[PDB]
Amino acid sequence: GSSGSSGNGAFFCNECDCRFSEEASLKRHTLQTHSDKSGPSSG
Ligand SMILES: [Zn+2]
Repeated sequence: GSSGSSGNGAFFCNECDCRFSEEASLKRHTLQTHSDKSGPSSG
C-alpha cells in the first residue's frame, strides 16, 4: 500500500497485534503495554 487511502488507520503494533486510528494512540500503547524496560525487567 502506498500513500493515499480512504479513512485513517494505518498503524499496527509491531510487538503485538493491534490497531489504532491515530499515531499518538498507538505510541502510548507500545509504551504502556510494552514498556521500554519490561523484558529483562523482572517485575
Ligand atoms: Zn502492543
